[PDB]
Amino acid sequence: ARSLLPLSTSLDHRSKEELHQDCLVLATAKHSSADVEERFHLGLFTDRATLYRMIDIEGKGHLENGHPELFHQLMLWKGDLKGVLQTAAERGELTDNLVAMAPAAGYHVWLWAVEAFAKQLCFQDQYVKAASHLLSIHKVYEAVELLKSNHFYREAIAIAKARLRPEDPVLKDLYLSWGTVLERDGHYAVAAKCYLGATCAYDAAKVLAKKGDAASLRTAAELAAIVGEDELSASLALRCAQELL
Amino acid sequence: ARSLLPLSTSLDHRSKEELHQDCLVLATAKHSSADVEERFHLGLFTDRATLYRMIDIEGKGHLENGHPELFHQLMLWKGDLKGVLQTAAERGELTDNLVAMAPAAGYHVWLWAVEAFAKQLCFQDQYVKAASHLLSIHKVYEAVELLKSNHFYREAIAIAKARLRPEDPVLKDLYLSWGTVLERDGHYAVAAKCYLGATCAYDAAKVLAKKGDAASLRTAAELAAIVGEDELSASLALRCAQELL
Ligand SMILES: [K+]
Repeated sequence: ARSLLPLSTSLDHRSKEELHQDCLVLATAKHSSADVEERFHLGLFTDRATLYRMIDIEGKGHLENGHPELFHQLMLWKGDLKGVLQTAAERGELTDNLVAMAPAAGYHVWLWAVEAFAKQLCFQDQYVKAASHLLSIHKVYEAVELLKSNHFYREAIAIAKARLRPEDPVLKDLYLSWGTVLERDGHYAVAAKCYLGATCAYDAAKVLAKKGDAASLRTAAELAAIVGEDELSASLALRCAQELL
Repeated sequence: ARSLLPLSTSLDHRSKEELHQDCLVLATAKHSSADVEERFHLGLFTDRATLYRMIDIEGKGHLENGHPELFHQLMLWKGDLKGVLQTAAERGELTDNLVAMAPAAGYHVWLWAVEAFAKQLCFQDQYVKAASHLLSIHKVYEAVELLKSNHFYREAIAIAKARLRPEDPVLKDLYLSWGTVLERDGHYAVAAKCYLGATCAYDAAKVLAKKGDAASLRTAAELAAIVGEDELSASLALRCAQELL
């Protein structure tokens, strides 16, 4: 895998003349500074404050190399996990890997990181993944609403039907809202399945009939009969016959 | 962004003769068996049991196609993710995404998932990433020892120096261990840097003198002088003059 300390490693692989200079500077420093500042790679052998200087230089290098994930992975070593998550979020660089580490700072920090990751995924055109993350933090209704408002009706219903009681109004509204849109666009057969899902079978027969063809009228008539809307069934059946003349 | 329910989506986009049969089967099923079983795509519109059958089928399709991350989301939707985490650990198929969602099953399930994930990452020879996840559950000594025992001395030292007190014996052993290996391999100048890190300047001078050339003997003598080991410095400085004859 890729090294998290490439600049300092490269500095440590220089000529013996540079290594000899390093030993002297290092011996001087450990024996109770501009030399040390120049030779930042000595942070590995000096003190924590010079180590952190070295790490910050390597982190800057990872950003200038288009590798923000290594920057964040490296800053985790220094310990400010919340600070790492804050700047990762501000930069739109949250990842599953960083969210997976968020519970080290407490449940509350993970909650915030999951929600921030979900916002970021919406901006990255990954609504379904974002909804799944909202589910992980028990925000079932928010996940459903996110998918509904972005026209992922299929997935919203699946989640809603999996987690809510069958009679929950949110579930019924998903069926109706999807059916409505389908009807407007002319997908009458699919809209009818939707209204059936919402336990509005009368409207389901009607919408199938809006197509106007004989096949749709027949099935609409037979649908009404199954449900006990015999009067509607008779009228649709008569319309079916009229279309075949 | 692959769709999570492609098989049932395809079934829902067949000929409208097929969708008309869908409507009749669906109307019958909600107004209350073989058609119910055959047309599993109706699970989105029927009841939870049929929905779960449908989701299981879709997940099976994801696993065979090589998209287990889509199967993981479907299982989440089901709410058995916690069971699916146990199966992933047994098979060593955990992912960053699964750990990021694990706290949904409880804080200690995440703790267990991180430990299983780090164990898996070691088998996949991703030792530095494994150490990062051990840090996330505050197992610093374990992370440092893992890196050391797999010869990631540089990373081991950086993490230990960042998290442990300067006088922690673990940090000293790291320098001495790395220096020991470097010396055995003939990298005397690097080993001397490690011995300086462990506050063993006397041994640093000596090891740097093992190279034998005038430059190494010289810098070693100057190193002993900087530390106040002037007796050693004189000995090495005169060995340097003998070499320059
Ligand atoms: K909890």
